Amino acid sequence: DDDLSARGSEERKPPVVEEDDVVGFDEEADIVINRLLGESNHLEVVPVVGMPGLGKTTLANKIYKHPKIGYEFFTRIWVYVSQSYRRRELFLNIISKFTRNTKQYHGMCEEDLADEIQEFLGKGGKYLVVLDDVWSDEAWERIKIAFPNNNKPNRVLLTTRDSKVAKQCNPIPHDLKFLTEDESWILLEKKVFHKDKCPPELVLSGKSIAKKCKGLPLAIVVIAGALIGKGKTPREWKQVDDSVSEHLINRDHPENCNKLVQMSYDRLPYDLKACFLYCSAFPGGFQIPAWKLIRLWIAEGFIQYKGHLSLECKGEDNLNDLINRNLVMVMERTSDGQIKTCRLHDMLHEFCRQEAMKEENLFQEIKLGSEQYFPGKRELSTYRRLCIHSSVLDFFSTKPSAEHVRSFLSFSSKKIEMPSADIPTIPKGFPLLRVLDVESINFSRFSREFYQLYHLRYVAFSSDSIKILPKLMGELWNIQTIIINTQQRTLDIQANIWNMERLRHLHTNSSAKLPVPVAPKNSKVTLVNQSLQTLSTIAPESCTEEVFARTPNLKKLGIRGKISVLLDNKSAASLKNVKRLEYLENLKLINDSSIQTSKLRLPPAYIFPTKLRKLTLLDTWLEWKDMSILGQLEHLEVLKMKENGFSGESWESTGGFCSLLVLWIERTNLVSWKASADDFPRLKHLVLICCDNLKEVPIALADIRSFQVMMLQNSTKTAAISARQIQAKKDNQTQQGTKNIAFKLSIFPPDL
Amino acid sequence: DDDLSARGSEERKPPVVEEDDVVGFDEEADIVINRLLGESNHLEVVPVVGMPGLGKTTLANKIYKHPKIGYEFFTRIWVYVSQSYRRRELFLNIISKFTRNTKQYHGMCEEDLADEIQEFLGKGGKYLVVLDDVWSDEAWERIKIAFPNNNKPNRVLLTTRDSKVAKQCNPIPHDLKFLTEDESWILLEKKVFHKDKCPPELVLSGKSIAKKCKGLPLAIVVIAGALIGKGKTPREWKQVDDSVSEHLINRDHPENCNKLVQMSYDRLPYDLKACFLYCSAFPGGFQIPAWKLIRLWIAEGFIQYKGHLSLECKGEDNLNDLINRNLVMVMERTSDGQIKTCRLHDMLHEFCRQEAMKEENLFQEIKLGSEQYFPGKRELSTYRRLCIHSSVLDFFSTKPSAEHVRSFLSFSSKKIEMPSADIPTIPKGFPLLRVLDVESINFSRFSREFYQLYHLRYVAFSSDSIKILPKLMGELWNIQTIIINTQQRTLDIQANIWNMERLRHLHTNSSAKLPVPVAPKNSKVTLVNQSLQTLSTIAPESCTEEVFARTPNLKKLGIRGKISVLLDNKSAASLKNVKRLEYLENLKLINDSSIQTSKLRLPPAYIFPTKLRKLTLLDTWLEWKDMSILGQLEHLEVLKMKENGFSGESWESTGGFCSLLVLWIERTNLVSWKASADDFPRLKHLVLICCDNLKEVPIALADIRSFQVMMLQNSTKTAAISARQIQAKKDNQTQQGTKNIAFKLSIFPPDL
Ligand SMILES: O=P(O)(O)O[C@H]1[C@@H](OP(=O)(O)O)[C@@H](OP(=O)(O)O)[C@@H](OP(=O)(O)O)[C@@H](OP(=O)(O)O)[C@@H]1OP(=O)(O)O
Ligand SMILES: O=P(O)(O)O[C@H]1[C@H](OP(=O)(O)O)[C@H](OP(=O)(O)O)[C@@H](OP(=O)(O)O)[C@@H](OP(=O)(O)O)[C@H]1OP(=O)(O)O
Ligand SMILES: Nc1ncnc2c1ncn2[C@@H]1O[C@H](COP(=O)(O)OP(=O)(O)O)[C@@H](O)[C@H]1O
Ligand SMILES: Nc1ncnc2c1ncn2[C@@H]1O[C@H](COP(=O)(O)OP(=O)(O)O)[C@@H](O)[C@H]1O
Repeated sequence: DDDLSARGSEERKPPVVEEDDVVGFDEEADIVINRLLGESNHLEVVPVVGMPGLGKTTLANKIYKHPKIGYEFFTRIWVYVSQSYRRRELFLNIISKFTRNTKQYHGMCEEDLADEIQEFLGKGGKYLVVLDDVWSDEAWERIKIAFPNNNKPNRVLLTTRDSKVAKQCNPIPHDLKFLTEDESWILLEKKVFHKDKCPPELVLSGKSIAKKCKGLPLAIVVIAGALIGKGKTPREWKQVDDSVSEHLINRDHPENCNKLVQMSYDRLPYDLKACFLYCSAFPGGFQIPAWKLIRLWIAEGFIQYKGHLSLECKGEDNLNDLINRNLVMVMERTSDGQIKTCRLHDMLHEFCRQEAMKEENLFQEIKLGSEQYFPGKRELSTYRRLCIHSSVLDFFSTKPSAEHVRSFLSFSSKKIEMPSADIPTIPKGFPLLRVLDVESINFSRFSREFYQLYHLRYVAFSSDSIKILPKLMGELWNIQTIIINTQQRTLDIQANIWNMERLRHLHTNSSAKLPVPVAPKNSKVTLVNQSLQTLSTIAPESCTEEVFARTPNLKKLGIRGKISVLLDNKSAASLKNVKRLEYLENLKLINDSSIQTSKLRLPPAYIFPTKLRKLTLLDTWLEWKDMSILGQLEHLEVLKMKENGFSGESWESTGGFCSLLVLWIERTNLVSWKASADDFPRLKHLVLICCDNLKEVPIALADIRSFQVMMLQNSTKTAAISARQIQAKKDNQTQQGTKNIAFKLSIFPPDL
Repeated sequence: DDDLSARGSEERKPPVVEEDDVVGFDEEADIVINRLLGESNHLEVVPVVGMPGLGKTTLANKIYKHPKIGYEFFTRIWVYVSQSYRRRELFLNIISKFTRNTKQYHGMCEEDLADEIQEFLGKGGKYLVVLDDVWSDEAWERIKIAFPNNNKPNRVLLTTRDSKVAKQCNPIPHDLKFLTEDESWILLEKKVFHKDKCPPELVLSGKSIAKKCKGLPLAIVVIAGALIGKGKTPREWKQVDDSVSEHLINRDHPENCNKLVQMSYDRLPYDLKACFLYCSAFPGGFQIPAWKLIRLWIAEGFIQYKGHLSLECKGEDNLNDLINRNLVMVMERTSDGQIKTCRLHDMLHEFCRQEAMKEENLFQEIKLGSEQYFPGKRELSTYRRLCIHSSVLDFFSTKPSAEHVRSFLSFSSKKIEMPSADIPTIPKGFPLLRVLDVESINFSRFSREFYQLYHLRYVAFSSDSIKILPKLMGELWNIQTIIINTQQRTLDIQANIWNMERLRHLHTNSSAKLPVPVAPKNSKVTLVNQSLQTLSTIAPESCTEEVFARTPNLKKLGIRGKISVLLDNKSAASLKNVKRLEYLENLKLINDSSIQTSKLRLPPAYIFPTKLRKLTLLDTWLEWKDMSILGQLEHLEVLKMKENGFSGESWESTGGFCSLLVLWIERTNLVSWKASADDFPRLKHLVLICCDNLKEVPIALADIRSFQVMMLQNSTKTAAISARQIQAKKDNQTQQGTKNIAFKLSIFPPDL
């Protein structure tokens, strides 16, 4: 008899980078910048202090990516220090950012670990460090031992939310400023309407809203998301106005922000409402892989197929919507421009964890204080999903048991070996499992009970010693996604992939030798699966036309092993088979052999599928003359070569890359590059890493409109000079009135 | 120019059980026993409360062994609950009391583990359980889940030092009373003069001393220890009295007791002073094995060659003196009467640990509060010895590094597996290690660096998968003691045991096949070691005249494998070879085979060594006639058969066991035994386990004067009736007044 919100559903559009500028934060950035290099030849910290959600990390990032900072300091490191940081991993990451080899530093202790960072940071010159979210003095005191004072100016900028810690760091703390009402309205309007200005009738309500928030940017962001969610009518704006007035009666108290979030969370469609709380199953501050979160959504059953739109495409669309609402923060992006990593804001993570734990009983995490004890069987029976990120081996020593647990997730930081006597603890404890993400857990083997988990839907695991997948592994029919990581070079699959009815993905690091696909003699059914979309690394010998036949809709492919077999005339038909797969859009060719036993030549262009959009090559040692073949591809859009992908000293672009957007060349011995503006009409991003041997970059690239961003790392001085000429040329073109997209140039070593 | 305490050193004599009776505590014992059957068909607790060292444990143990308690309750369990108790091990031990095989319980959870105990006590009926040293209320609440409230008259008796927990467990705690002045004097006299009476001259002094102890038995006993250390002269007693009055002005301060202990510690000779404090390296409340502790003293170098006594004998004498002074209390004793296990009292343990860690810097213990962090490299550099009993894997993940560490020992009840990545951590850290006890830690392998560490002197370790000892393991020249535990049935020694000159004792839990002794071709030196004292479990095939020739100082020999190979005279002469050992006290034979493929016959008497005093047979399945040969042996004093070592339905006593003092028979098929008093003149203790078939026990054995203690477990009711007839004859002896120690008969089931 009663119904509300009766309306149709419209389209939601892609999340292109926007509002890259920070509103009004530049003055604070400049005042902070002034205190940098205040006293040469000394190490000092610059505290930044304020309440959560105010914009401290936005300022820190704006400074860290400022031009003057990059020019002044050759070395710069960004490190995250959470509430629950760990020092050894932090030092490993710091050392890794500089070093190239991982083995040397692993056997060392944290003090000898700090000494290497000391020398590394000291040698170059001036260095600027950034510390995010430091909670206690002891954290800073323990961390700082790594930072050396090498008689030259070196600075560190740290952000914290408590006044006492900042007092201890420096006698005088820097205190951030709340936005003025005009700035509040400007930010709200820019976020809600993007380029377009606010309609006159909506202006009066928008001004009142901006004013209530009090100038805390996070509240303005959340309210803007809610406003775009609702739709634009004067009545709707009045309706949001009345509520925001109530919520913003007290502006400084914490819970108010939570209430605002609740508002934004209420309007969310019920499909996205579970996806949004699921993101908070991960640890606070964790960087979520986009593909792994979207796959964990389909297996949970949060995503429901509705017509033609694919489950994975739909899930990516959901993530784009969540980002657009400003609920999810986009940490990184791919070369394609698509999202790569994401995380939730601290306050939003708290809200989501509390809601999912208490109101909805979606999952529970087992976090133990020292006095506390691990729960017993009775309580665990009530749980539906588990999540253990802290000590889990101690949890499994208890020999837990729970029949009503369907999922288990463990996003540990380290990798933990499972004792041989505890391997059966997982299956026997949880025989009704649906998802099992234990990649941070290393399995020496699998007990027999792993093959009776008939309800398993997604599995990800890591095993150092695994070399053979038993036939029994193919018994389970429910699994839709599998991800495998193994240190062993060769993986032999004995489970029959083709009978498996559900799997929509397969992904491995090692090479995979598929069992030959044979139709049963007595069965009418044919083992063709429409659901499969990838085989990340199949062995070259397994690229037989039958195997390609079994996979109709693979939207991606990848081969690891010897590329010569497919390139060789005897087995050239093997590579020619790739023409069969129509859907292909992403092809990766990795080579592991370290001996250049012969030269390699690409077969003609028509062999490659028509849609191929992204291509990556590693250690193939191909001649730069073959680039014409890859140019003949009409759709190919991102091209990456790494670890000497193309070998040769002279390359002359011959055109063909009509629809290309990104070039990525890494660790090649090219010396002379020749090209014209018509070679790459549509290039946007250009990456050149460790090209220690190339004399010059074609100035013709300066004449191309799509060319937006350029990056050079560990390159020759002449290359940097040519890049600086290109920058000047594009600045002149933009100054000449042409509607040319803005040009940015970064040289990783600024002195090049 | 100044000297003091000039005197000669006199003998110290063995610590035989003495003052088994407790002074003036029978009142509380009968009060607690008066709570017996207070309200039938219900579960309740009896709290005992006081200050540390008052006598709560003594009173509880006196009640537990009381005849009335044993009669009323068939099932009785001792349980120790320290401050650092863990629930899971407690349940397993409780179940181990009832059932022989506990493998089914290992895969279970703690709640089902409690259910099994509850069913077991349901079978039992009336039951009294004792809990010692309960610190917190939550401890009692968590533990009590195991005890079934099945509407039976069952009791819990809990001892605690805190009033709050006692009152919460029961609103009427039993407040223990302080010993009176007369009882104080009598207790002091007993502890000092044992069965001898106090000389009149000292009497007054002792009385004063007793009155100054305030009725705290711990103070009285430690003071008696100090007095026995000083001597028995009036000046010594007066000095002790003055010092006691000096150090015990106050009452409620626990540190006063510590001061008293300090007074005893100062007089202890400098040699014993290292031991006394070393004993505290073990975890608080740990049940220290005697052989392990003594050999640790040997390896560390505290026990140095002085005189002619073997190092092991000197260590055993040291432990006996420590016990005599009442610093170390005796937990268990062997059948022959030697000490088996020991521990240190809580207050004395605290005193020793504080002194060792703070003043002498003998070692350091790493116990971490949750907020706390594991020490850094600088701090660890100043440590000479380490001991980790808490989480050690977390410590090793930090990759510690200290070059001045000479010992690393970790004692625990639960074994832990070492990750492969962590395996190299120990060797790199301690290239100068003098001793290593990682028996709780389990190694699948050892890193190559492990076999290089030449400083090691004692090694104890456990490995589940080890099957072969590599030749490199023989390189290490310093090791004096080795102890190995392996689950594998067969151990292959490839290190040249004879080349190694340092080793004094080798002990194993699995058959070891010795590399055949080879005399070096080019070396004048003979590979004969006088230091070696035993090979606990060698393979039968290893028994050879040459191997025995190598070792002339073996007091103990034990063999595990096929006994038939040696026993047959046609092939080889191994059991004839064992004759060539001048002095062999302990000989053990264990048969792996479960089939009587060949009947086994004992070689003649002249083959056995002259002095054999302890002999153990397991599954040998010899015939009762062969008893005569064992009877022909002259000096035999302890004899044990277990697991059907001697099988047959009829045994007629030949006689001649002139010197036998103890006879242990377990798992025998005998039904009838004929004996006369002259057959076993010197019997002291007789033990019968799980003899569900024997018809009767001989009446003549009751005529043996030396016969003191006899116990029957899981025996026939008719056997128990004959045993009660023997006990009635012993009561008749007591009525007569024969100068034979009073005889007590204990049966595991009272109803038998
Ligand atoms: O799948 P692609 O379109 O080919 O992108 C790949 C992929 O990352 P994403 O799937 O998240 O985009 C790689 O990871 P995997 O496919 O193996 O899982 C990743 O790293 P690896 O090639 O080492 O595996 C690589 O990034 P990078 O070039 O830094 O190595 C690159 O992602 P990007 O296009 O963002 O670089
Ligand atoms: O050495 P003890 O402390 O006296 O223990 C002895 C025996 O040793 P002995 O034959 O030298 O007396 C065994 O101890 P170890 O040989 O391993 O050192 C052990 O028997 P198992 O090792 O075969 O189990 C044990 O057995 P239990 O205590 O169960 O009777 C037995 O104890 P007793 O001292 O009472 O004879
Ligand atoms: N001046 C601003 N303009 C645009 N967005 C802002 C501004 N200040 C803050 N934000 C947004 O508010 C959110 C929370 O701010 P954040 O950077 O986390 O500050 P803090 O770390 O101090 O809470 C961020 O996602 C950021 O995008
Ligand atoms: N009547 C007695 N009361 C208490 N302790 C006694 C008595 N007689 C001897 N002792 C000594 O007390 C020691 C153990 O008891 P103690 O630790 O003092 O009490 P509790 O363990 O209950 O605190 C034994 O070594 C024993 O020698």
